[PDB]
Amino acid sequence: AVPKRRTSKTRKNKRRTHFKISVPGMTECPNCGEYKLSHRVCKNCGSYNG
Amino acid sequence: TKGILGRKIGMTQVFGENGELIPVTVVEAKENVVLQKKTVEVDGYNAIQVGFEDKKAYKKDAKSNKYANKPAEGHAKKADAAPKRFIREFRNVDVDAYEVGQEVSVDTFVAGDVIDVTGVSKGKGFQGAIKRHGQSRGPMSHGSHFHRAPGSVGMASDASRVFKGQKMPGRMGGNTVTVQNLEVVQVDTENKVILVKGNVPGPKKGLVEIRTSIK
Amino acid sequence: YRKLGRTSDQRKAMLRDLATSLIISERIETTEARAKEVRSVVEKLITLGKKGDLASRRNAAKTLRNVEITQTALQKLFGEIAERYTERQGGYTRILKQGPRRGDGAESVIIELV
Amino acid sequence: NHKLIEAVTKSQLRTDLPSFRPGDTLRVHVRIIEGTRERIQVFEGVVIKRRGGGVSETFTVRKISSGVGVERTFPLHTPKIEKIEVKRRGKVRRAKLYYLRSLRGKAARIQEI
Amino acid sequence: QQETRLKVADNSGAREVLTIKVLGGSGRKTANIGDVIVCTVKNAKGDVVKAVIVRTKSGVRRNDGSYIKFDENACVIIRDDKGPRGTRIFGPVARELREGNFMKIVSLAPEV
RNA sequence: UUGGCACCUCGAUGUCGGCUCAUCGCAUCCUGGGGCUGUAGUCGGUCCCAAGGGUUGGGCUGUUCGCCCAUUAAAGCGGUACGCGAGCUGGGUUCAGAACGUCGUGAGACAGUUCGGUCCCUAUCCGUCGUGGGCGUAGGAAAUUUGAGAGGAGCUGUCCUUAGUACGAGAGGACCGGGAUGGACAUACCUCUGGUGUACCAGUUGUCGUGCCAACGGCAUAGCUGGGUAGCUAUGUGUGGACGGGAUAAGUGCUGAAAGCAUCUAAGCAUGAAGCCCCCCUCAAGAUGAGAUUUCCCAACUGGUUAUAAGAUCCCUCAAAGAUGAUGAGGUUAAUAGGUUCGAGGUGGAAGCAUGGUGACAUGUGGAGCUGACGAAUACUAAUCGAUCGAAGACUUAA
Repeated sequence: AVPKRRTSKTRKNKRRTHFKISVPGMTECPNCGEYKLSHRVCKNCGSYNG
Repeated sequence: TKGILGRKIGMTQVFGENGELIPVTVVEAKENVVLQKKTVEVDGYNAIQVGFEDKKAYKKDAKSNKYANKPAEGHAKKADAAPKRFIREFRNVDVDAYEVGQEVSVDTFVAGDVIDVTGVSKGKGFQGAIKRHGQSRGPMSHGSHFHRAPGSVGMASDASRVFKGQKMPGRMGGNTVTVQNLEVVQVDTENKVILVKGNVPGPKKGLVEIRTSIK
Repeated sequence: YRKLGRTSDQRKAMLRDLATSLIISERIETTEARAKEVRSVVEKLITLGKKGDLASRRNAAKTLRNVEITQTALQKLFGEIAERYTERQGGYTRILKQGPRRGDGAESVIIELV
Repeated sequence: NHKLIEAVTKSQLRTDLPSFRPGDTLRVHVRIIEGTRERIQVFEGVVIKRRGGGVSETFTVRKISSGVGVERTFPLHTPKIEKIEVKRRGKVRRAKLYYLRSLRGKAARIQEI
Repeated sequence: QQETRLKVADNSGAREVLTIKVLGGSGRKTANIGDVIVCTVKNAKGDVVKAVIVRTKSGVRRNDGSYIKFDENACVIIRDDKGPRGTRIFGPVARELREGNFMKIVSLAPEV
């Protein structure tokens, strides 16, 4: 159907309380020196070594 | 009367002393130890705990629940019994076992007794009205656009709302259901299994607590 | 095993294509679901190639496209690929998660022969 | 096959039963206890189906008795069946012989081996 | 059941019957071997009679795992007592008919 | 119900009857308990208490009502916009066509009757059904629970025994007690009978390829056909509504004056329903009245803080769980999945060769070979290395 009453800009923000996106869950590569994403190949330099 | 914990292995069938074929559920129990003994003098009822599945010992990696944790091991070391999965309480048994855990073997049960077997039902997720509540379905062919949906969900404008208990689609199964007046075809000791007359709630490997009938 | 967003024989075709591409190239960058599924398909052909008989060559020939390398793919398998993996008992591949893809967000992995 | 289902039904698996097969022809002996007296009521028919479960395995025997074809489905390890005796053995080319549920005359026949 | 052209295994002139009602209980929707039904004769007619179900394609279970399926269905008309209105029964007939105190029928049958 | 009024709605409150789903009243159809009978018994009639559950399937009609058929313990009466069309139909009803009878000079109208005829919507709020997160419950946790309160279930038949006794010329024919077994309805499960089973096995048809034969592959509803494992199922297989209490309604009383007697009542004391509260099944401490038992953890500095502990996750392998999240099984100090090797079960005798035939083909090698989900075993591949969060316990009085 159609909305019977326009939504306040309070109820809106409450409903968007959970419209987050978490961080990826990354770590630092002990070889590359930088941040990789855990259980993935290192972006910067090469290896996985797991 | 001493109920036991066990694991539903499967179903098989046997042949009585008149060839009267019996379908029978194999429920295997082992390591049933009695850990704690609840008495009204400290907590207001009588009961005994029993643990069923042995776990490993405490570890420091310990990242999967295959290993006990330190509270669980303090609790199980009170009884000088290894940490265990599936601690469950038994009321209605006159407390006559030892706070020190002694093995409750299946030999507590004789064949010609009667049993009730509690286990969680088998899960079936979000199963809709016809499958979940045994509702009828709409006609299929005489120009109908109503096949498997629920019917109406109330009266018109003199109720003006849906009543609590209205049957609607949702998640199905998974409940703690109990069956009653089952019998024990055979208590196989030294293989540590019980054969019950019928088929009990829960999937395979589903925990089932056996006890004597309330009737 | 797990349906791959495809119809039945379309899925069969995709799996045959990937197993041929793998034993031709020795490593391919694919999607993680496709890699999980091809892992249990390209690894039942290396078994047939470690057997070596005529019946095994034909059971392998019925799950393997025709592409010449010059050799074939089947000669590649019952020839020089099956000999390298002569000692190990299964586990002839691996998957390496590259990470998310652009345009999809598809989880891209690199599957390969060990 | 679980090792715990098996090894608990070992007290029921029987050994005095021959090795028949679908397409074969058996005489099965069964102990009626109907009334107060028992008798060994033979049943002679062609084996149509033979499933397998170990201690849950069954088999079906069919016969066009007289204008009416009747199938009976026994378990193998029933302590009611005294003996099976294999009159014939036929060449059938398949496991379950369901086409014989729509054949009566020269069509519902079987070979020798 | 509730519309089923049973055949008559008993030479009472009727040769085919239509199941009109299954007797017993309010809302019973199916009858099996050893169950009085109300039927009407469709072939030789046109009158209501009460038959028993001598055979059945679905067969019975026999309470020991012994299923007995028949090739087709069949009834036998009954008098006020369980005695068959006719004279000769035809074809096989199951045991549970023998058990429901239809002894005058199982006698006449060619083989059980 | 048929009406009366014309108070809300004509900037729209959608019709009758069926389908799905129900829920409420009691003026009770059945089952439960009684009084009185012109109640011998069986069977009844009429009142009285009782709403716990149950209350059929067809023919004809758009039909409701209504008649008939075959049963049943019974085939209740009503309200909820004559419940329910943002849940379904659209048969009749009042759209445009056409025709009949009738009326009209006529265009056209029905007292009518008949054949044909677009039923729109992506759910914002409340409501209901499931399922998560935040904070709270004066330290941080893990586990087991009590249960205030809420929900479910609650139906009945027929045989045999008392006993052919009681009552009755005879006919007939029991109350109360005891079992067996069914219908309908719930519910759990897949051993069994069947169903399905689009990464299983086999047969066969056309045509196109793998250079050719043999062997296979593509497409043709999964080309078609015969079987069918795990799982999901009912029509299959188990169990349930038992047994008892406490207070009661109609009712029957016991003692007893008011009223020297009579009196079930005013004092007082008993008995007495499928109904009430229990018992049985489930959910439940956000029960802010936030319960309880066990176990674990607890130090270094500046009024307070810190990272850390026990513990829990992010991330990964998964399924007995699943829309997602959550719930479970694991994360190498490892059997979580895949592979490999053995099985089970399924199909049903692989290719190659040899032989017998001129050929289609047949026999042996050989219960052969292939085998998704089922069982074990084996670290061969992958669950790496890592990171995030998370206490050190306020204030009075009393002992």
